[PDB]
Amino acid sequence: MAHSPPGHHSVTGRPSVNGLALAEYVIYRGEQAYPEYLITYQIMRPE
Amino acid sequence: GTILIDLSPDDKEFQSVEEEMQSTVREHRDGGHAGGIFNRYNILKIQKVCNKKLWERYTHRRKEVSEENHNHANERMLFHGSPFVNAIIHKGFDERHAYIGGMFGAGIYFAENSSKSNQYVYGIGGGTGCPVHKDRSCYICHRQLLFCRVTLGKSFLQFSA
Ligand SMILES: O=c1cc(-c2ccccc2)oc2ccc(F)cc12
Ligand SMILES: [Zn+2]
Repeated sequence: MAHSPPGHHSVTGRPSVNGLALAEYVIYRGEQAYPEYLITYQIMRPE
Repeated sequence: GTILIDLSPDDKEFQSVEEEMQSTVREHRDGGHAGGIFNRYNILKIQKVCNKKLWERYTHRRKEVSEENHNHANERMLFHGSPFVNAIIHKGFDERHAYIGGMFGAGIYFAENSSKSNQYVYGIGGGTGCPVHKDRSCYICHRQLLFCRVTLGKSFLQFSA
């Protein structure tokens, strides 16, 4: 796994073209996330 | 050591988690190629993931980050979709859950948009879709996402397309 840029603990990907996109994030240490909820679902076919 | 507790749909905690799921669906630039065509989900179940060891491992690292960033963990709740969700909930996140080819290098990626994480549930780019029908837009098969507590600390800001 790579490393955080020096002096940082994560990377934020800020959307710069798709005005409706929200942010995406990367961590480089597994201990920096806890899988708190398991959500089971189906996508729904639009009408 | 992991146990799954089911939340009742009547519980405010089920309801706030469902709302985050539903309200952060968006349209994607692939017109639904990777994750399918949908505006909303049918939530079938929401379970709380409980594991003392993985939790303590998370809070230990959280305190370290916090102490290197003026007592600010910069903690978020973010989605994660992965073929490896069963390994994750039992064994924790590790380098086997990393996206080697991701835009910001080899790490573990999370999304504010549930629909973005949905694109990775059957693999990178949606893989070959659901196991049963080979359909990236399957409306039948059950999918799973994780809603995760994530420590960002000082985050390097990448402006990007
Ligand atoms: O939830 C995600 C899972 C994954 C993922 C990638 C490779 C293997 C397993 C999961 O990639 C993402 C990329 C961007 C993003 F915003 C979210 C994700
Ligand atoms: Zn299917």
